[PDB]
Amino acid sequence: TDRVSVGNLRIARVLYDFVNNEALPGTDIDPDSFWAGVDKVVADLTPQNQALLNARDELQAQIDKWHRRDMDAYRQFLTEIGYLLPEPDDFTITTSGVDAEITTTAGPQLVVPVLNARFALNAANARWGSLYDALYGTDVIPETDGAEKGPTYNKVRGDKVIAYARKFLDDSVPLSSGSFGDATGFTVQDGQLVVALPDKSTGLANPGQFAGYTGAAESPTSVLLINHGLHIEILIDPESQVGTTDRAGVKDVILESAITTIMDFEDSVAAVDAADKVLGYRNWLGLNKGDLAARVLNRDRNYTAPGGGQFTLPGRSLMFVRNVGHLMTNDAIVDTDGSEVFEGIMDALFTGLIAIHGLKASDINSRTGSIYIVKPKMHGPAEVAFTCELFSRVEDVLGLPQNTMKIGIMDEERRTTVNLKACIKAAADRVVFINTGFLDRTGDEIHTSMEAGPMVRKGTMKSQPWILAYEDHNVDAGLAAGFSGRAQVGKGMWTMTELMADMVETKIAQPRAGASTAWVPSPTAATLHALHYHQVDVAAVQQGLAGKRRATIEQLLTIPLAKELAWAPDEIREEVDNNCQSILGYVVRWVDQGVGASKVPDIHDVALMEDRATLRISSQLLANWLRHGVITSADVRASLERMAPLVDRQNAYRPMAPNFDDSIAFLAAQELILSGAQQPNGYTEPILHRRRREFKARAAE
Ligand SMILES: O=C(O)c1ccc2[nH]ccc2c1
Ligand SMILES: [Mg+2]
Repeated sequence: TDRVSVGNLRIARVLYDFVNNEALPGTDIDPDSFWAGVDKVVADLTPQNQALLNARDELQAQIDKWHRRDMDAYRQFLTEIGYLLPEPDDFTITTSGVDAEITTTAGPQLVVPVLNARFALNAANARWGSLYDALYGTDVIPETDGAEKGPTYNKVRGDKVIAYARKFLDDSVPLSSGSFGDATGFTVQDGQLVVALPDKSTGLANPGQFAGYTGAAESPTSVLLINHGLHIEILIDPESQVGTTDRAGVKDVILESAITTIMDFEDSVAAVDAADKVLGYRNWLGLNKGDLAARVLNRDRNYTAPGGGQFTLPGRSLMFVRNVGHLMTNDAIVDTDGSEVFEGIMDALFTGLIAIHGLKASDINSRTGSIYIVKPKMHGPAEVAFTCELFSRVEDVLGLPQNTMKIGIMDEERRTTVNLKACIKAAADRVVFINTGFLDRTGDEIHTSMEAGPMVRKGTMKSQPWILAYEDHNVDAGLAAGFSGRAQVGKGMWTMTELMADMVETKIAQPRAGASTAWVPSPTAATLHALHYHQVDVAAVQQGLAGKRRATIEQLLTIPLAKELAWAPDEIREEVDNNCQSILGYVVRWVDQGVGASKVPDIHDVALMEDRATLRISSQLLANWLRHGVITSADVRASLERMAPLVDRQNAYRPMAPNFDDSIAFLAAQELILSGAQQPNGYTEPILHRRRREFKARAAE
């Protein structure tokens, strides 16, 4: 083959070479030791990896049987089989060497496919983002009559943007008197910010919010403010398009936006072989070496402190990498038997290895010496413990100090949810966040209780008692584990990329709920979501939540079973079409173009940023409805066939219709549903991976 033999492993040459030529140089890690380490770690941890996965299946089968055959009983049952484990005594996480962006700063956290270097670079650079751009460019400023986005600058719209931002300034960094809306100028005197108004001048109600400035104190080019640990920069440039129209010559308001970014190897990317992984790893590498270029990485920002000294602010989002979970294998490395190696294990090794570059001078990431790995899709504390051991073992291979590799725990599986405290405990010295991956979580919810009855509709799930309890329980567990000031308590993604007005109105709920972070899909969204952290004092919210237990185990365990006869035929139809459309729209680009996250229009034409989890939900929901006779297989087929041409229309593209059964992507979509009930925990990867690989193969001959 085109493989490299290393002990029991046969490493894809492309990966082998990548690692030797790109990833290893500069790390002082002995290549042979590295590779011997790979082999050893893989041999050592693979069996437990498999055991854990088997354990998921065993638990699921027992739960399946339980339904096929009442809270106290169900709970008692979950406890007997070891699904529901004892909650450990209170503890405080001890995680150290974590950067301020994670321990302290509350703000947006951007998640981006690492395979898309353009996007990844944009994300890394999204630490700072133009508020005017975010406002003008999205519907946060309604495109009502006269204020629409035109081919060119609409002054009326620009004025609304300006006014929006002035109000934001007033609300975030209040003047002692008057409104920023009436500022005619900014100056710095005696290290104090002085805002010129028509009738007089004023300072900030809290001078401490004056963070700095650029240019001459007496006609600064910008003024830097801080509020809730987040920076705001008023750019002053009368001789600019927008500045010329502005009463104080203000060109823009720049917000510190994506404080952190998750470079995603998991649900937002399609990587099914060594070539894919290598592309991912190489972007991750370029990000860490600071030399990724599509466009380049921002340098730090220079400011003059209020007193006149000089200082610097991070110009880049602090990067996490999201590794894949324990489930999938990838033929990037196979053993002598030809068995694919566990991809999670590999990610730990390679992203960890690669991350070392981000810990050192770039011809840079964590100044405190941590590598931040988000671990998705874990089920329960043993799986968390396993990830920690994996990290521990990788750290050894990489010659890294123990606990350098921090873990961002996704709480997005039910068995993690109801054992969240134990999971956090398992990673007490590595955990830098917990996050409610509510989409996967819903997928898991459905699969876990697949046999219980028909589930409520997809759109209903977001408001179901289990998920609201899950959201609160997550925050409670983090806060009780001392996350406040130590680790992020994070919440899920806003997926409606075009519904920014909506995001600004509603996503504020997450910091209000004590989330020191939440996920946005884009730099723009990060900037807008930043607004929320100016309005909400997350530190205070968290302090106020301390000691609260706002969710009971019973609530967490409240299966979202649909009430008897819940839906009219048209509602069932729409739900089926809804799900088939999103499955097809997502899958076709996954399978055909190896794109793992896309703005897929939905049934109502709303642009959703679909990642794999949305696929997990839809396919599981459909599988669940099919399982319980809500819909028939013909209903599914009809909807797939009906929705397919639309998806074909909504799209370098291979149409699915009319010859559906020649379309691997169409077959994938179908398979995802018809086999949904049999996918472990409803995971879509096995099928997506197979189908994408199949497609790649046909794309060859
Ligand atoms: O992992 C997720 O929760 C998720 C969902 C949608 C997305 N769009 C871009 C990244 C991403 C991640
Ligand atoms: Mg997820």
